[PDB]
Amino acid sequence: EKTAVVIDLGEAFTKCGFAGETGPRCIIPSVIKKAGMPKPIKVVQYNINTEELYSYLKEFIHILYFRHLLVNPRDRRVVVIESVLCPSHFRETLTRVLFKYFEVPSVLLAPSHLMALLTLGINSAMVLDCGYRESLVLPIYEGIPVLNCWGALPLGGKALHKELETQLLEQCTVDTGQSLPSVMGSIPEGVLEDIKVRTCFVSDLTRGLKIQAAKFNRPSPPPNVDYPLDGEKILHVLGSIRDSVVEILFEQDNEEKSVATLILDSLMQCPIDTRKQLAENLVIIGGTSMLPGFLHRLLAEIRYLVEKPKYKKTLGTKTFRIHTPPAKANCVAWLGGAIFGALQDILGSRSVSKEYYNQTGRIPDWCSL
Amino acid sequence: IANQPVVIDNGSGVIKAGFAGDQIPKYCFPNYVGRPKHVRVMAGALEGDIFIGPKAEEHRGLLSIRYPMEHGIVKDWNDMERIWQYVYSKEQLQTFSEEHPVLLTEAPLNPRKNRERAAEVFFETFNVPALFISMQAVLSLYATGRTTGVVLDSGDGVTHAVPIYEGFAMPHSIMRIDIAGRDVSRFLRLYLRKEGYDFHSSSEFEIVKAIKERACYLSINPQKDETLETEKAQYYLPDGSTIEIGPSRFRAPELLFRPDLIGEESEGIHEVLVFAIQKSDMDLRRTLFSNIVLSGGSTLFKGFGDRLLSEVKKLAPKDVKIRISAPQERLYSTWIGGSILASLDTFKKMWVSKKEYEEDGARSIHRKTF
Amino acid sequence: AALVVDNGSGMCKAGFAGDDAPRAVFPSIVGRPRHQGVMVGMGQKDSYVGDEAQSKRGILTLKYPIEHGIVTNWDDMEKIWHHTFYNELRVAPEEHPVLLTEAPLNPKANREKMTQIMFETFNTPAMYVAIQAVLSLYASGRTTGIVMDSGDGVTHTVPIYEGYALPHAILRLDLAGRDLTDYLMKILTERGYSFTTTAEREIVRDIKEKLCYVALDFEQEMATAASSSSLEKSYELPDGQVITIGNERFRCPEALFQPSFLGMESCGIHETTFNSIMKCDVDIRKDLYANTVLSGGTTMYPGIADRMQKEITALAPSTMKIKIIAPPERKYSVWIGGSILASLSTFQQMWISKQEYDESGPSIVHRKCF
Repeated sequence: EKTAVVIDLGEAFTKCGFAGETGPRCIIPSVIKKAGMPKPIKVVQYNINTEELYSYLKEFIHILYFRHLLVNPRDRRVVVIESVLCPSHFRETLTRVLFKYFEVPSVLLAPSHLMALLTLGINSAMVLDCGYRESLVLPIYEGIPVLNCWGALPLGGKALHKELETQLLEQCTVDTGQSLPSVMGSIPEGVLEDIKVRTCFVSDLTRGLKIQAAKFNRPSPPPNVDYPLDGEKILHVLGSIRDSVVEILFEQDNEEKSVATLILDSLMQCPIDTRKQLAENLVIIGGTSMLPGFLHRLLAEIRYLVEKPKYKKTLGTKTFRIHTPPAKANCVAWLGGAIFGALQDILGSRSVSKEYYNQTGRIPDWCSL
Repeated sequence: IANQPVVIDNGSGVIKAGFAGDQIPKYCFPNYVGRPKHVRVMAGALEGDIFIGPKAEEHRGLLSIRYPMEHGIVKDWNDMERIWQYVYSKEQLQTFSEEHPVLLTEAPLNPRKNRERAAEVFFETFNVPALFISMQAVLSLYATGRTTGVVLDSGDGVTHAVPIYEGFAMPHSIMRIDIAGRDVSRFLRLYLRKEGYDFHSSSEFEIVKAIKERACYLSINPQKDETLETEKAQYYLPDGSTIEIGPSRFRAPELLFRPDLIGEESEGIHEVLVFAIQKSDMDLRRTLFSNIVLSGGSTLFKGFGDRLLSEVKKLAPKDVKIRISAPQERLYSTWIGGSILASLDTFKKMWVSKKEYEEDGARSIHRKTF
Repeated sequence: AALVVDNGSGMCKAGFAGDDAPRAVFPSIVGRPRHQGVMVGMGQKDSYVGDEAQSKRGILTLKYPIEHGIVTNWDDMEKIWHHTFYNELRVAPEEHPVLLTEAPLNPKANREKMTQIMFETFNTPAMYVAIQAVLSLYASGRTTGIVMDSGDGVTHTVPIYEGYALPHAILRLDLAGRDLTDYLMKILTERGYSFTTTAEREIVRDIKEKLCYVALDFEQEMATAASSSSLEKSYELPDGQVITIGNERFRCPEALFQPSFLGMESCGIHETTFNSIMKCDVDIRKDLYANTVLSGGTTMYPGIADRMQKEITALAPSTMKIKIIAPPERKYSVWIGGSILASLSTFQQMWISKQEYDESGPSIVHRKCF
């Protein structure tokens, strides 16, 4: 009858396509290309002028639906996959742009973790979404997301970018156009993403502990490979640096916090009957989880933290299984929204319509009244 | 050995100390231990790394704070021993533990194991001659001067309501919740993620407590405030950057009356006050409604008492004279009562001596408290 | 032909007439979930019932409709009946007659409302309300004998002699399994095992069923608990966590024999049965002493029949021969009696009909009951 639209906005990338198709049609990055502009500006931003955001969202949606969808969304429904705890200011702006400017029939602002759970096809699961800005945890038990049990450290893609920028600046080796360290003050983000995808090798638990021991009073430094760059300035990036950048994601000491500890804190907050099913079904999604050799380092670190005396008195013996999804780790949240929209013309009714928005005021966020 | 006894008013958020027969506690500071983030190579004997009290308040950015107590129940005992040692040390009291008797405070219906381990610390590590543990509700009534009345209290750890009538504390009429100032601060942090201004670190968590203390107000009608659009008031950080708080300032303390927003089932402040009065005998209910006493820091929100009246009017029987009394010094009400209790001549009979503890043990401490 | 439905406050039991044991057995609970603005995936039930609420316990607010054998929420009780007939039993209520059970000395309006729901909403062809003790005695086989019935709702006693119930010698008691479960949950909190939410109410209930037992002598059992740690058993939860308690096994069901622990100011089950027998006629006491029948789940503690024999002999004269009838199937004795009552041919003329209800109304049931 009518295949609905699926959107999954974010600061780094944006998964978008049709509901029903196994995986999206395209994934253009969040930034936009403007005429007479030095650098490309990011679309998804927080704490900034309302009318400017509205114009930025219109500009991104306009370049999206022609290239991605090849259709007017005026014919059929939309599924805007907002991550839970995405600012209400930003949701209101999205609601305005979809109804006032474009005039869609319906919209939906559903959470990312519940839809990622629909892909697995199980009702209870602990979920971790390691995106660009934050690494958010949220356990779901029998459909309902357990909200007060949660956690989100500023330790996703953006933290890894900042650490790469710091460590490369400290130890730099650029070719002539050899020596000459710290010539350029900063480096672009698109290049630094390509370095993370290709170079950064994720270490094991025993290797990670050896690196942590070396930092505070050297084993397994290799391997190292150079990275090519434009304008005839190749830089000889090292092997110990990229491993040290990955290590800060799992660094426990002096914060009592990490990607692994965040699941345990979420499990601690959850009730006793819910506890065991969440431990059995531990789902990992998001952008940072696509890194090579990540799921072992997490599961081994999780287990090491359970062996510690502080978590034995509550958790103890637990079968931590990581049931992986059908689609890739970044594109699990989108696939869930595509499942939610395509199949059920019935569950399209619960979402907010154009008729309801004009008279009322806004889509209902999880708040009072 | 009858020296001027010390009154250590315990608490998860704040800890207070001084001497008997005083007007206000001279030594008040928050109950936590601070450790440097970027720690040294050794992970055993640290040096120059422990800050308790005003040093820790001064140097927030350096220290990763952690509270030893949670819901009026200590988790980390080594931290509480260091805090008690800091209280007795020359940086605060300038007196020995050997000289003076001790008056400790605890919330009602706590674990007995923690009470025994508390006594073990005071008797053996410190060399106390005599120790006495008491309730928060009984002390608040000593400070006001009354004998009758309910004591609703709301600290950082526990919220509980104990009805007392002419020096008769009713054990089966006690109500208790794990919903308090710390939890209110946790959900204000959760809501400021929805505003945009995310916080994560333990030093950074104290900014959320400062926002809660300063800019929060309880609406009379929560449905009416939701239908209306908020003004989005401002607040300056210690750094400098301005923060539009928005609807999170009024929705944060709503928690205490509506714990359904948590996702964990609790009675709430208003139900606990009614339930404590209802669970007591029929003839005592009207006197308990007339003498309602407030205490703790989470009763200091704007329009809190006005809301707490309206909830009592909704639940309680009609045509009954309600009266939620509250002193000027609500945070210090518990310490003042301890200082008054310590100054009385009966205090010598109530306490647990060192010799009596060595003979009997934990059983004598459980007998003397109740 | 006829259906028997023992609407217990805890376990709602139901099945067919002329059967050994009931088919439909489940806890009478109606768990409604945590209502937050966030959505839920692939549909779900708005209000769960029975074993479904017990399976998905962690989230749902478990509220029992019957409180002390008294139906508080009638919409909740209507959903449980609906769950009994259509889902569990798989048979319509219009075809089969329906035997029901209430405890004696209940509110008169509750039978009328129970009967109204059966005829108006459910459209039953014929119904009856029996006393639980009368059925428990009828399951045991004897016509003569007092029945110390004790469930999670209400403990009560009904002395009967040669098929003649003594309605004025009946003594209803407020103490019951739910009050014992709440007492066990409180004394667990005293030794550092805090259970606040209603999801943990079922775990402590399950702990109460397994570990707890009636003491022969309480002061002796308290002395042995202090000395040795062999009595201290361990119970693992649904979660991998495991806990150990020493004093709380024998101390929990002692509340039946000493109501002073709970704060009820009532007679214990041992002397309540005695007081019931003394209220009867003097000539028919010997047979009531001989046939001291027990029934319900609160009489399934190991060694309860031995404690009843000790206490009743201590109360009564030395010449009397005391004897407690304690069968293996005393947990489901009320339903078995209803099945035997439904199977008899004499009971076919004792039913209420639709035409009789339309003529009279709800007040006809009081004549038919006793």
